[PDB]
Amino acid sequence: MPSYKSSRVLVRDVPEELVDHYERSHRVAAFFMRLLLAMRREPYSLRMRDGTEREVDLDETDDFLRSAGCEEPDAVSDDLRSFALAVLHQDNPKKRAFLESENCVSILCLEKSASGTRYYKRPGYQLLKKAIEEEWGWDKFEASLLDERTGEVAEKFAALSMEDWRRFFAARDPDDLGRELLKTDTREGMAAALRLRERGVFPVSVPEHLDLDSLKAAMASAAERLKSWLACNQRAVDEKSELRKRFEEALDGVDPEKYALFEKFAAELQQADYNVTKKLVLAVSAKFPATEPSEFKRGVEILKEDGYKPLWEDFRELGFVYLAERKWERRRGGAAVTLCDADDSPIKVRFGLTGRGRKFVLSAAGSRFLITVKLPCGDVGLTAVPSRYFWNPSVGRTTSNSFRIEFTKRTTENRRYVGEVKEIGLVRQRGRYYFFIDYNFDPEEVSDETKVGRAFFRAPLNESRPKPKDKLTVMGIDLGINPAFAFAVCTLGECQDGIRSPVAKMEDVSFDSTGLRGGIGSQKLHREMHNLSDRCFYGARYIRLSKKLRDRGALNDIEARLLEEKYIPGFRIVHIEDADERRRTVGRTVKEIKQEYKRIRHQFYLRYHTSKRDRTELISAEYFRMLFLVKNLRNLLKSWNRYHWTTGDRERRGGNPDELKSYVRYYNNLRMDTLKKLTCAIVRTAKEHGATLVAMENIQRVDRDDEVKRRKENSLLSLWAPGMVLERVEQELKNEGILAWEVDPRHTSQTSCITDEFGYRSLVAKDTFYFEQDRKIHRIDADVNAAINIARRFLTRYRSLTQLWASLLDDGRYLVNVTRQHERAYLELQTGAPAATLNPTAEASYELVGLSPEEEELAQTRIKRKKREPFYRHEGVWLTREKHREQVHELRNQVLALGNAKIPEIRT
RNA sequence: GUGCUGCUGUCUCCCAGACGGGAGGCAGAACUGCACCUUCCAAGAAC
DNA sequence: GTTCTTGGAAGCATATCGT
DNA sequence: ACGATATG
Repeated sequence: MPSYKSSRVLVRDVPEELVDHYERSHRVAAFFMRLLLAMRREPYSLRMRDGTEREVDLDETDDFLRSAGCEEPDAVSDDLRSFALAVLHQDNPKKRAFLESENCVSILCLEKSASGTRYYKRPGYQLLKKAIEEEWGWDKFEASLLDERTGEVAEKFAALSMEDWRRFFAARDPDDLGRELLKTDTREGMAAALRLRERGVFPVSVPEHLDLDSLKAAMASAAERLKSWLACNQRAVDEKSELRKRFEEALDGVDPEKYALFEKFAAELQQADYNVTKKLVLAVSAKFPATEPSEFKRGVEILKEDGYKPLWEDFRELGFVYLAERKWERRRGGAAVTLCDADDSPIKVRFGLTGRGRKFVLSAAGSRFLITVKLPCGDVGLTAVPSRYFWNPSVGRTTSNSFRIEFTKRTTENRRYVGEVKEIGLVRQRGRYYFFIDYNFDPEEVSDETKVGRAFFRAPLNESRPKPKDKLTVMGIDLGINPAFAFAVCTLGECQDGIRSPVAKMEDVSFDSTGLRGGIGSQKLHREMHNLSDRCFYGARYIRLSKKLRDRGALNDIEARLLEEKYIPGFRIVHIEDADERRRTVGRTVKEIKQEYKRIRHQFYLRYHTSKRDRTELISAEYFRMLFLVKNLRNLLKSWNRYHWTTGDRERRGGNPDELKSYVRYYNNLRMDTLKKLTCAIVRTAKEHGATLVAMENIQRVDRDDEVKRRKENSLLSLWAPGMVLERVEQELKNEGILAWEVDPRHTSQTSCITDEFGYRSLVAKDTFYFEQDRKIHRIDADVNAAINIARRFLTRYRSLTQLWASLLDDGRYLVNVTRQHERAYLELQTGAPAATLNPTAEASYELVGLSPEEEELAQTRIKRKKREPFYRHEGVWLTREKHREQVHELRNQVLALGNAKIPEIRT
């Protein structure tokens, strides 16, 4: 719930006393992870050190329960299951037995304990009893418990019988009803545990002994890991049940006898050494009496008509059902249990100030942290190697059982930070010892005016919400690849000069400051990153074709043309007809590609290590191009290592577990660095301008009508999942006190921000956008225009809609489908009714007319005629896709005829 | 401290199979640059 | 060639009896 | 006051 940040410090050597504690803690943690799973009478799977999944059947779990101390782990199965469910938090969140999963150690791993007998905190009972006993009227208590409540806690404390509870209170400050409540409000888990102790199963035998705090830390880590495993396993079971449902759905749609005949066909085809796959099913479904390509003749041309004529017309759906069944039969039935290991899957050996783990004293001196750990054996003083994250630390103890640290995070700026440390954690990574300083952090307050403004601006026009009522500063973002970031900021109360934009129910605002960020830092390096990436992309295809050339002599016609038209030119090579020589030429080409990759990578490293340092930028397009080059080189190398797959199209999965490990590592690390630097740039631009509210492009959805952001080689979606990017930028803008919203990008890249009409984005000068103003042709930067459009959409609350879907009623009219509340708001404001239809006009356009609610059913009577259709807005009329592009093409032919010289430029 | 992140020399293990590729270790030289919540986890996709 | 929108586990509070 | 369980 709180805010968190962390970094690791390096402890050079740790005495043998702390080493032994680390290993014994890991041992006990593994023991608990094993014991909780065992307590469940449910088989599971383990990921062993070498990757092979064992299946621990009930035998090994029963033997483990026996070794742990249980004399007969057969009849006590149900109580153990209840306890396991309780400790892993699979119980009622209100009646939860163990709010923290480490509260169970004392009842389990100790001889003398009082769990389940103490009652001083169970409900508010004791506190309320003493409070009323502190000279407060019982009528007030009864009222506040019965009728003054609407959702308060007092309602949920009252598990007792009121007609008898209000008879107990006659006695002064009693505890008899307290014991009654203790034995009445039994939580199932703790009752099961008490039954187990009385039975004689508990105080189980632990591994190498430790004090209670170490046991609590081990239990916490084990419980965390097992709860993650349970969540993953539940999702796995859900997906497999969904697959079974899909199999049932597919099977219900065919004749079972025909499905059995198709099963016979598939079995015989497999006996013919052909495994059933979507590709061959589709190939066979093309034309049964015809001849399939050479890739399928061996398996098809000997079985296609051998008694399987009856299912020729149904082969398609029958193959679909067979594929569904064979997918369900092979998808994982569960998720394997990764298990704790001091060197293979370390846990955090944790130290806390309130019982969880053993205490520690965090100290600083001479620019380095001095950690002190109160191990049972004694006291251990460690010196941490200086860190530039926590530079020049200072630390003092607060009166809240916490340490307050003030430090400098080294950057261009050297801002001081302040956070609180309450838990510290050990870990052994690549042999060395580290401490995870997880520390708390309080961001900026975020003013109430900002929240009012956000609620106002994100709402549709048909929802009344209070006005911003303040001089907010809103800024837009347009995320991209080449220009990673473009912005435009307005002050919401001033229109001194610049591009103007309406604001909902306020004066007009001006985008005084607009800019471009990112872009090409160096031209040559970007061009070479682009070329070398293209070679790898096409090289893998050349390898794929060469392999099946060597296997089957000649390609099919179309795939052969692709080799000459696309692959050979784009993967510089002289195509040798000989099969043997193709290996050696391909290897030589891969050698050249690796040398070029090394050169480019070195130049990219000289960013910060040449006198040109000062002219580099926090983020440049090279980051994004370098990610694509790495991604494509991974594919090319993976194809080359797989060249000798003689079978040509048969699977040999498994093999090397590392392979291109260095390239995957580099890809992930460079992605992380790029995302971090990008978000730093956005946040710093926002702060420099005071943008307390930030409108953002919603990359989750792609505008199909755009030509730049739609393709694979230019999309951010190809490097990250869209959710991972905006969430990171959203979070730290918040941490700096800036609230941000996501706006739909539909037609923002191809609609004017001065005018409201469509235009042209150049296919050659990709960074320019053309439109018409005063019937003169002007141009602007295609990315600042997108930012202004996003901000304008945020500010006007989506007043102007550029696209509308419709369906063709047979009358010759189109009915508008409304599903987003912005559509309803627009259709209401422009016409006056919730729904409307587009009526043709003689000038080859359709006009909105609006409908009364009654005729909606009449329109629905015919709406089923056709599919959804797109319609686009121009100069106050609406026109169709085939004619929308015509108007854009007219502007295209006009611009190429006019030239850049006669075109004025808008400022940016 | 973790990355961005490399170079020279040099040793070792794998897949080729005589064209090449892929895990790692060790010793040097060049630069004092830019960022930094981590941990635990199994656009690609349909026809 | 023509279109569409991965989630989970964690990173401590305070109360009370006895010296 | 502070320490050792105990459990929101």
